[PDB]
Formats: sequence, C-alpha cells, structure tokens
Amino acid sequence: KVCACPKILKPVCGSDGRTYANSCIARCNGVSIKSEGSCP
Amino acid sequence: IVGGYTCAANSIPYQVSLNSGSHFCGGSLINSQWVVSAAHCYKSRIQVRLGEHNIDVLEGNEQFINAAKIITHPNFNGNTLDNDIMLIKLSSPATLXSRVATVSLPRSCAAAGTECLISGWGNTKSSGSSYPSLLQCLKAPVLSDSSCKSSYPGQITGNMICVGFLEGGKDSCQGDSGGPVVCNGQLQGIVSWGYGCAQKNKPGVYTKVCNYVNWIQQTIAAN
Ligand SMILES: [Ca+2]
Repeated sequence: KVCACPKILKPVCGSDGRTYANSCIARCNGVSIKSEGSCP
Repeated sequence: IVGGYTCAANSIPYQVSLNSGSHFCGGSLINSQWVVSAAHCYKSRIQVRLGEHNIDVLEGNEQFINAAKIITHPNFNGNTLDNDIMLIKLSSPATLXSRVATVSLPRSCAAAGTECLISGWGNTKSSGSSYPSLLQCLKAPVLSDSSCKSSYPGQITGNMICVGFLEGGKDSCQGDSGGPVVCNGQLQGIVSWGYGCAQKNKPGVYTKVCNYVNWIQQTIAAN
C-alpha cells in the first residue's frame, strides 16, 4: 500500500483499472501497470 | 504538500514547474538561465514554467521556456536515488521581475533544527488524493542525522537529509519532486522521496544540496 517511492507525478494505469501517482506506488500495491498514463 | 497552506502570491518567486504534457515535477531557478531539480525527474523533452501561482489558470505573469540542456549528476543511482540532482539550462534566459527571481546556493550545510520552507503543487492528502491549483507552502525543520537514519534503516546515504516531523501530518508528496527546500534564503534540499507522505516516523527525504555547490558551479561554467 505505502512504500518508499520518489515523489514524482507520472500517472500510470493499473491492471485493476486504477491509476496510481507513479509506477513505484503501483508496484507497491502489487498491481501491474496496464498502461502509462491515467486509466481512460 | 500535505498539511501546508496556500502561499501568498510573490512569496516563492524561484519556484518553477517542469512539464512533459502536464506538471510532473517542481524545480528552482538558480540564475537567469539555469534550473535545479531532481535527477529522477529526467525526461528528454522538458518545458519549464515560471512566474506561476495558480497552475490551472493563465494569469499573465507566466514564462514558458523549453530546456536546452538537461544534465543529471554523473553518479545518480536510480535504484537508491543517491545523488538525485539535475541541472537544466533554459533555451532562452528567464526575465527577472516580481514573480520571477533566483534563489541562492548555500555557503555550507544546514544545521539540524534549521527551519526551512518547502513548496510545490503535489498531493495535499496522505491517504486520498487532491491536487491544488495554488502553490502550497510548508515550514519544517532539518532533522539530525541519527533521527533520519533511525527512520530509514540502511537507506540514507551521505547525500540525503530528512526535513519534516517525526509525528507525521505535514510533508511533501507526489507532484512535489524536484521542488525547493529553502532555509535562511539558501537552497538546502530538493524534494526526493519518502515512505508515503506524512507518515508517523517517516519524514521526507531530500537531496542534500550543500554537497553539490562545486559540481553546480563547474557545470554552469563549462556550459
Ligand atoms: Ca497560472
């Protein structure tokens, strides 16, 4: 859920249909980056 | 910025925004042609925005200038975030005025306990998410090496300082990366990383700028 991650905003879409602030915050939640950018 | 307040217009004239589609990172103007930010904010195409207060509304004070040179520290390590600093040379010099000014580099390193000002347009929530239109400000002290190291076992290099509160509640957050930490009018840190934002016993970690004054000066002189 919460992990050591850089504080950059570089949105990423998750396999769970959710967009995370960045990839580190995605992986931190064991979710895969379905795509680069907010989930459409 | 979590737990901060809306800065007064003209209070942080050295704050810039780095864009590659949208605002991704903050930065600081150190001279009319150079900006300092975090190396992890590296992109091959970057547009720097200056004189901004409300990022969602054109206010007539803004200057949009493309980066010509984008130089990350030679020893930047992407896995540990050590030497997380980057220099950007503007394609044209910024126009200095009331909303656009430079911040000074530090003569020496800050002492623990020094009060500093942190700013940025990042998330203002530690659990949910809310990004503000107006630039946020936060006053926070530099933490001692023992406290920082106690908070992040085996993760703090000699190029990192913790600035914040062990109690959690106030801190920098996603979208604040690359932003300035100014103490006594000198840029002492650059927003870098942390374990979430505003978590109890997990203060934010920042790049220790005082270790890079020579590299900065040499790089600027040679470019
Ligand atoms: Ca604006």
